[PDB]
Amino acid sequence: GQKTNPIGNRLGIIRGWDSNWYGGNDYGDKLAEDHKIRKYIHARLSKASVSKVIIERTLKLVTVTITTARPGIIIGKGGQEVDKLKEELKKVTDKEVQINIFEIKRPELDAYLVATSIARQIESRISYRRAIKMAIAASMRMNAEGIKVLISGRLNGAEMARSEGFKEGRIPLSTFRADIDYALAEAHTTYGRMGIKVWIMKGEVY
Amino acid sequence: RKRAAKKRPLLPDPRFNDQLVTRFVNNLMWDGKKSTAFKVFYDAIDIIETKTSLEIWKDALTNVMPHVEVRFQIPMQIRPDRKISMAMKWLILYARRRNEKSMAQRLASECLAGAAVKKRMDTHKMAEANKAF
Amino acid sequence: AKESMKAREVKREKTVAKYAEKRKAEGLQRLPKNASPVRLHNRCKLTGRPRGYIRQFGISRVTFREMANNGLIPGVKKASW
RNA sequence: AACGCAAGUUUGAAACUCAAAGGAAUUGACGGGGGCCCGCACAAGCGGUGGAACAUGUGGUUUAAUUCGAUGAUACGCGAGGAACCUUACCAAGGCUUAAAUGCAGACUGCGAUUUGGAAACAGAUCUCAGUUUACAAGGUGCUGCAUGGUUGUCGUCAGCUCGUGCCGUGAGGUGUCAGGUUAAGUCCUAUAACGAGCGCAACCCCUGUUGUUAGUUGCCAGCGAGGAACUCUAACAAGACUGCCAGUGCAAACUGUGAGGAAGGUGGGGAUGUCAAAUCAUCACGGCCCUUACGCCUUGGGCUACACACGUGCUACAAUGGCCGGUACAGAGAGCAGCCACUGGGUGACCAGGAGCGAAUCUAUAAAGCCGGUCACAGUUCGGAUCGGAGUCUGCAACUCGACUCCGUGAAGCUGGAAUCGCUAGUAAUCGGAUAUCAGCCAUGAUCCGGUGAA
Repeated sequence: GQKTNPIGNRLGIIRGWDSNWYGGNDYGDKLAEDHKIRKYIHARLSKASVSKVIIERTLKLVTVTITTARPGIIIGKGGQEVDKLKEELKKVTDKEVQINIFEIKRPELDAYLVATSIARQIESRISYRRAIKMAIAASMRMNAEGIKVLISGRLNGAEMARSEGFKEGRIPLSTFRADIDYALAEAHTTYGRMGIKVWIMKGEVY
Repeated sequence: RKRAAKKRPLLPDPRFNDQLVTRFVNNLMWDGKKSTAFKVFYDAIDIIETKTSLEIWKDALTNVMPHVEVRFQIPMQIRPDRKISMAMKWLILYARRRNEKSMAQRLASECLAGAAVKKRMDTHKMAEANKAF
Repeated sequence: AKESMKAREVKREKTVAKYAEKRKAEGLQRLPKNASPVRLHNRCKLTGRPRGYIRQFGISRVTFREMANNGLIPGVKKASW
């Protein structure tokens, strides 16, 4: 670990923030609730492969805008499929709560859906060798010239740890104007825990 | 491989409007205090008014200017300018051994032209010995 | 950071909820010795970790760093001057 | 056995033991081999450490316990950026077993004040989201970072590390990446079985260094007058530095000087960082093993401060370019209802009572060094600050183990420190002061910053 987070040193630059709420010195419980809501959503609906939870905590309101990989099963028929989820998370955080479900544009380019799909294939234990190239090809079909998938130790049920590069294209991490999104999702297998890191380089922003 | 030097340009003083007095008080400074160093130098040069002006001080500063230094212990000329920094350093270093009362009092070594010429004499005696190099 | 030790803090916080008018009214104090504001040590409130705490965000340095890196606190950036 | 005076020459086995010895060449590593370069690396200069007293850290020795980890560079004022209880994970003793918290499973309904046993935890009574059985989990700062994920230090802000195609070599491999110039650089030109590409460098980012526009609230006070839109200022957008201008060298990059300019030749400083089975199973998660009348859990008291010795990191003093009583100025940033305090009264003092303003360019929080004047006129001193006795203030249930401050006593070691070693090239070192973080108080001399004076 000698590399800074690619989206870490980009906040005052092209990369923005996930949450959106300004509270003077009052982070506290407003941060604890934001930490519990994301994990509750990700545990309640994981088969939809959620991408992000834009949490807008304005006055007397909390918007929970969800970006998924499959909004069909989330909206459901008539809205009662959202009714139970909403009453659940609202009685968890008993305040005025609104939800907005967003549709996806090429779900193979999210830097987190790729990671969770590779992790699910790993924990399903098919080959460990087809998933990385599957993701690479399904991502390089379209644009986003750069994709880099790095995997951690405890591979193939071995004894010692080892890491694999498995990258191709161009990913200029040393350039702040590069639009590199990344998210670390790891698979909990029986031989331990295997870590996955996905970098996606779409293009320079202005 | 230092590749450069800048010599750190200076600025003269109000009294005596001389550029050597500034270097002297700069070598006299301690803990970054120039006003008290100027005060001590002025008291010293006014105490020296017993016997002329700072002319006698600047001529006594000449008797402490070596012409060759040893540095197989080979002798060599120092520089046309480092002479008046070795002279000032030697004067200020050996004026702090005088067991007088104040600094302006023990700085009365410009009239000793007295632990200042001894250094130049020893340097010359040690350089004339290793003359075969 | 054990469950019992972090629940002890919640128990002490719930204990210092009453007696707010009793401790406000050097003697005449027969208390359970837990109803005092000198025993409320601040945890990280997610993991419950002492030895490092920020009153603003209410979390430890490691969680603060990880969230500020992976974009979970609005406003934080990379300081440079 | 033959030859020779001898030293010795010629011929010449076996028992036993190993799965290897050996030649050529390749990549790396190394050399007290060579060549070309870089870095406060050395040479020069300044300030230190090692000498003295104090504060924390660690080793070592005792203790019922002195909680755990790192113990070269990359540990030792570190995790820990607040040990009286709490933190606390350790020790001694009182109280618990499906649990001191959390989900569940099947019943029985609509928090407070009083009283006893107590060191508390907990038991026994009045009274008016809570209380009680059964089988379930649960839990561990328990053991291995040599099973791990993640997250770091180091080489190292050094310039290196590879790939695609094509050619050479039987092959490992070689070329591109070599040779000559260029500088911070694998940053670029010249030719060359090489042609291109990726990571890295640079650029893209933050602050500071000038000017212009946009706007004057709670910046600010120049012209009239008794209220102003010019400046400082704040924060948005722009210009400005491109060796671009002028001189010489060169096919070329590119250096050596001058002129203009606020600036120079990456203006300066930061975020960026392409093997050591290295640190953490004590931020967190986790594969395997172990305990569950428990190595699990609630309490009181104690320990983490123990002390014959050592090494590391710091502060202060060893003095009169100094101390003291006095007058007189000049800031910045940051903080403030988990509070900052104007003003008045009591007290030498810490502080106490009354009481405005302020949730913040509005209100509060009073700098030192420096300047002027008098003293001391050289030594254990009018330097020094450890140690000890008595009397008070603040926090907190609690100040003995173990808080801070004030106050009246007192003046111990220390008069420039041994080989050996450390940091620094410009607003730098050195020195002085202020603020923030953990916050009931505090060990704060630690850590992170800012401002003043300012070198060789």
